[PDB]
Amino acid sequence: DLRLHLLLNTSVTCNDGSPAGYYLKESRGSRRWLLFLEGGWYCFNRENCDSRYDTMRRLMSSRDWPRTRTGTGILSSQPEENPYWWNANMVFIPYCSSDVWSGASSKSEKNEYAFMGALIIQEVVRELLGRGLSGAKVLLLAGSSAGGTGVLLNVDRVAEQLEKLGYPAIQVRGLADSGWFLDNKQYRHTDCVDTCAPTEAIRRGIRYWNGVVPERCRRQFQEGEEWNCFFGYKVYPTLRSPVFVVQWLFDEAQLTVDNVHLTGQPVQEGLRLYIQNLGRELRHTLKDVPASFAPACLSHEIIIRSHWTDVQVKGTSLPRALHCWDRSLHDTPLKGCPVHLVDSCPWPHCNPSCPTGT
Ligand SMILES: *[C@@H]1O[C@H](CO)[C@@H](O)[C@H](O)[C@H]1NC(C)=O
Ligand SMILES: O=C1CC[C@@H]2Cc3ccccc3N12
Repeated sequence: DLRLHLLLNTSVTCNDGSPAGYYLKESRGSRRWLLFLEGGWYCFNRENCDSRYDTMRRLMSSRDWPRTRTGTGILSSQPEENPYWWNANMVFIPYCSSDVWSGASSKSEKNEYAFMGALIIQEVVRELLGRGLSGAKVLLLAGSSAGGTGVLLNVDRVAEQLEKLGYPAIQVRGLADSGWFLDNKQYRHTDCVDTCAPTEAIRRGIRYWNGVVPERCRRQFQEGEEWNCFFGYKVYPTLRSPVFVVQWLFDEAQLTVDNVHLTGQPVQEGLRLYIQNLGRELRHTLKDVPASFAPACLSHEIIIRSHWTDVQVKGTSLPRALHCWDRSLHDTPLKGCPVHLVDSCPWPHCNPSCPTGT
């Protein structure tokens, strides 16, 4: 159980102006800190944000947040469920800014909603320093789905923040789960009334949120093209902090934005080739990502699932791969302790350890 703390700086808010916050479970005499970013899509204009406020309000507001949450998967404190970091200080940061953790805009006369995801992360880090983060040796910024993309957008800013605050000894690293998306062609193509492909949706989102992206990526793509930095394979090479990338080869959210709706009906040749080419393109974008875990499964998110230990690539689980990553970052590859684990087989569930969906 992680306990809720609403941000003392009440200028840093969820979409509706309620204070943002974080759930914390301390582990004294651990110098490891895990800050996890929740996911859950985004909204990018007044109408679809209003709709999200009606039926996904916990993703836009802290008014109804429970005072505790149970840590699961990598946020679990039992070794049985979390072989990797069970003894770490655990932080769960609710996603209530609907901006892929990129926003830096307050609710005001001109803005019905606040989009402060980038400032929320910075304020959580700042307020944690007085609760023991000042003594940290590693801060792993992790996240799933939109939170995984949020890791990529924010990990170097957390590193810069701690350096400017006087804590250059804290090693900041990133763990991006299910946030590595492709701006590929859709299987069936809509224009953009709502139908809005992620590239166009993000482009409008950045203007609506006052979204911010990592500085080196911003300098490459420049004014008007920042939406590019929301795509993992474009932003990752600009990053300096070590980042472990977890991505299903056949991610369900990727297939959704590709207008692929798998029906149980038989898969025709056109769709078969589309799905196989998606897996191949994902694999290709991970070729030069040394720390990665990419199983050939049709699924979405891994790291806060209670059975996240079950999936294996080439016989190595994700908790083991992350442990090997830890060893590789000690101050040359490790015998039998791999960190680059990308499936090569070409169809969902060709890996027998894939989640069953049960
Ligand atoms: C609260 O957060 C805002 C946004 O980051 C910042 O400008 C302001 O200085 C903060 N206030 C305090 C008292 O730290
Ligand atoms: O989070 C999510 C849900 C799936 C979409 C695709 C995408 C591209 C860039 C950033 C975020 C997201 N998506």
